[PDB]
Amino acid sequence: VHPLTIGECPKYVKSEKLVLATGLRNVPIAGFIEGGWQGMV
Amino acid sequence: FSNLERRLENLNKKMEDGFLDVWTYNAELLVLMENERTLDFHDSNVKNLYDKVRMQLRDNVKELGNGCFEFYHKCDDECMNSVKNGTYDYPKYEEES
Amino acid sequence: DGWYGYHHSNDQGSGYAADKESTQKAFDGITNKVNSVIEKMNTQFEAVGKEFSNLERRLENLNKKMEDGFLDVWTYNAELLVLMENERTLDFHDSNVKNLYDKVRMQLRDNVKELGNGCFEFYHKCDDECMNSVKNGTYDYPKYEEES
Amino acid sequence: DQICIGYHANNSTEKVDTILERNVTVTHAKDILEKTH
Ligand SMILES: *[C@@H]1O[C@H](CO)[C@@H](O)[C@H](O)[C@H]1NC(C)=O
Ligand SMILES: *[C@@H]1O[C@H](CO)[C@@H](O)[C@H](O)[C@H]1NC(C)=O
Repeated sequence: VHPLTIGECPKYVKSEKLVLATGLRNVPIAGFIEGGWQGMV
Repeated sequence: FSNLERRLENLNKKMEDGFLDVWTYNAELLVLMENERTLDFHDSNVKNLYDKVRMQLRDNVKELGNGCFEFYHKCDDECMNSVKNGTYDYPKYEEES
Repeated sequence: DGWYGYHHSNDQGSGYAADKESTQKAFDGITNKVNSVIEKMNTQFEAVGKEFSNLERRLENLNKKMEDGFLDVWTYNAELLVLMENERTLDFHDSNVKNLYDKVRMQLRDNVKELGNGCFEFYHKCDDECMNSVKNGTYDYPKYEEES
Repeated sequence: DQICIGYHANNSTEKVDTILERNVTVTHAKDILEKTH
């Protein structure tokens, strides 16, 4: 948001996005070699 | 800073810009390196089930080549429960031919 | 022809060919990897040098320390980023050639012998059209069978 | 008769970058950068 911040704050960075994957590659009778079990929730 | 402290103001600015570049660079690579590993982690885990299961089923199934196994001996829901857990009883089942 | 691939021998001849799908994906990966290392570095106009009087020794020392400090940080990071990335590049390549080995083993299934040296031997005669199929994801398992 | 081993997929459009890949769609993701005030 801004580098001149007063308080107990997160580190300021010049990046636009920092996104961690937590999940699987989303690749939507056949097993994983195909990929895509949308029916398994 | 006063107008006669330009070198000190510049020292302060450089110190702050320096730390910002360090933290930005580290944030960018930590995210990319961690994401590379997260996706490999997940691929490894699904493959590990495939072999965990293949190794208990041994010779009583066909590998179909598409991430599945076909049983030679009839396998019902109680068998399914066993295979889906670490309890498949190899000795009770056999190949037909 | 490429980084990963096939070698074959059959009634019609022998030779080498790259697995273009596998090589191109690995290639693009390495290219993106190199670019991540280089493109994420921030380049700005800088002059670096400062002048101090003889009555500003603590300020000159503060400036020197700040500059030496950042240099040690960037040098250390450069050294480990290169070593960590090289460890992964080499594991990446080993993984990719093994992945072809199993990608192929799983389509050939029971119609081949595993020879234990990174090759397969066919029970049924397999010609250049078969070779093309195996070298792609199109091997037709049902059309071939074990002799004994 | 048949048992398969596989994995989850959904309708998510969250994307991440990795060292080797760019714009990889994932089933779940977490944004760790605060953008608003
Ligand atoms: C995606 O799937 C979830 C869970 O079934 C559903 O609630 C949501 O409406 C779907 N569509 C979109 C655009 O999120
Ligand atoms: C990733 O997606 C963004 C947003 O659409 C786009 O600007 C960028 O060029 C894409 N990068 C690649 C490598 O596809």
